[PDB]
Amino acid sequence: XTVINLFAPGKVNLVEQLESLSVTKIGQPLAVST
Amino acid sequence: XTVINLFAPGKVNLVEQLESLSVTKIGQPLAVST
Amino acid sequence: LSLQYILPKLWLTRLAGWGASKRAGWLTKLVIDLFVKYYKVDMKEAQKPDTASYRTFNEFFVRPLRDEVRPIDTDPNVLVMPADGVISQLGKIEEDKILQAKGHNYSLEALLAGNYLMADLFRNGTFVTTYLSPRDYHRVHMPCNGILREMIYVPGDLFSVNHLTAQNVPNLFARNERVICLFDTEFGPMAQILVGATIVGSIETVWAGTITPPREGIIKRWTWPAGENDGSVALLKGQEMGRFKLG
Amino acid sequence: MLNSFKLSLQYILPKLWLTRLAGWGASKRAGWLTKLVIDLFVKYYKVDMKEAQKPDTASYRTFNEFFVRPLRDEVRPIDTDPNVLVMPADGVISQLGKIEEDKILQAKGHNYSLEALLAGNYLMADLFRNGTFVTTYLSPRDYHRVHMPCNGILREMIYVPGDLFSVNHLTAQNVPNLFARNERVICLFDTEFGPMAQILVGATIVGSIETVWAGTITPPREGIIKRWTWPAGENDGSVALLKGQEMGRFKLG
Ligand SMILES: CCCCCCCCCCCCO[C@@H]1O[C@H](CO)[C@@H](O[C@H]2O[C@H](CO)[C@@H](O)[C@H](O)[C@H]2O)[C@H](O)[C@H]1O
Repeated sequence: XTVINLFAPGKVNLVEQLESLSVTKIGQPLAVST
Repeated sequence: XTVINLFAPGKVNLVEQLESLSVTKIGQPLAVST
Repeated sequence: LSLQYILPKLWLTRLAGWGASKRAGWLTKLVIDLFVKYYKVDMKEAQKPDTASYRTFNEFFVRPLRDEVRPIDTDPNVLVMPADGVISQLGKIEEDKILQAKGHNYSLEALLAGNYLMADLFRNGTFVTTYLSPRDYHRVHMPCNGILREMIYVPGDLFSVNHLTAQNVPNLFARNERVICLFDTEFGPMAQILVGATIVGSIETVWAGTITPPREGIIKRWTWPAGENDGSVALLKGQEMGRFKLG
Repeated sequence: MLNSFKLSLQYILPKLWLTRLAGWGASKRAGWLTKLVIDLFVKYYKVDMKEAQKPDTASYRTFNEFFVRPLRDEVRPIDTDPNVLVMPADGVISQLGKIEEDKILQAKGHNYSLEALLAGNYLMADLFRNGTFVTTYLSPRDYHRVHMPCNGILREMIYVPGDLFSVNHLTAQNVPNLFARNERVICLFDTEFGPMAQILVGATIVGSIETVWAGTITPPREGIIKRWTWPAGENDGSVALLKGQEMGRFKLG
């Protein structure tokens, strides 16, 4: 296994199509700066 | 079981006759202000 | 020593806690009588010396004493012993280092579960480790007047906490389940840390009741305000502040 | 309240003895038997060996060598927008979204404390109150190394002792504080997007955690919280990693 990321308030937006059971691949987009 | 006390530096002196395996009773002397 | 690592210490603790909480009349009384026999308990010191007087074994384990048998020293410059038993170790905290036994040190920061700001209060200070046995009174009393500021529940193991394990198990007091209490006093900031052991795994304070069980596996911190504020908690020298029981 | 054999096993099984036993076996150079276990694992979990640098299961001298097998660079291209934080691990999203004050979702309906995840470190909890979280779940079939979502200066690492519960829908729904009570390593970085935590949480059998700067953190299991600090990035002794670079991994033991 498990990896948990924490980001500061107001700093990133999660990619909007990601939800529970979305496939993850190293290097694919996870979030964007605000 | 076990009770551990911590005191800040220079605040108390342990009563001098206490050492490993000294009998303790609630209310007896343990330490004195400096 | 090998047993300490193999034995299901927590299963045994839970089992004993279940039995010691039962109002089981004659059977309760039998276990208490056998315990009193085996461990040479002085029932003369108890408020209720009659072993039938206790409805559960835990009621007996935490039996109150008669005031007169533990006179509280009267010099307001004297800090008093918090618990009946023996000194395990005591003296100076050598920077971050506390003596567990000859040849075994442990970290002040590790004892305080990584709380480096609370470790800073006590670097190069003084420590006292009291060992309470099955025969001893199992409540713990204030060494001086104190305002409660901070309590930290720390999860951990339930190693036995005797002179053999003190000599052989690294970080025994920093890895065993425990409650850290931090007070303001006249003699500066003061910690009173209640560390559990196999079977004797239950820890109470007078202000929060039973902290454990249940065992939820996380660090919990509570704070209280400075003296003379609403929700403030203040205790007197020699007053009860907590206890140990089975489970 | 819930009457489940499987949940009972989580509490009954000597999870640590099993983890040690498996770690012992996974470190052995056992030739044909090593290769057999790897082939059976690859078959049963549908591993894509095409993605590995060494796709041949005979190339691995121990099971752990295989479990931590590297991939071909080309197969995980790092997004190039410097405004894009990338996935740190192959697997699935477990949960993600807003940290509701101190509250993180472990499963639908089931919360846990940010302070509890961070072992009572209220000052590090304050950095992330009302912030954002992502929980990635890595399975036996996945690549088992973990990479940076962005450039970071390492400031803080905390080893936290704990249990080795399994991680699945039953444990996520039924074991309170699953990720806050399981053995784990907390890493805190300065980034362009402010402070960022990347926490590596172990599970039954997959109990070993490494970082690239400190090697194997666990085992051995010494029962205490350990904290390390590093200075700001302008200073001698600082540690710096790039977006997509390896920062740690998991293995058996
Ligand atoms: C959890 C995954 C499980 C993976 C499979 C585990 C199987 C465990 C089997 C236990 C026995 C294997 O233990 C292994 O024995 C072989 C003997 O052939 C040794 O093999 C080693 O030494 C011998 C000579 O002494 C050499 O010929 C050999 O080239 C070398 O690699 C290993 O040093 C030892 O690790």
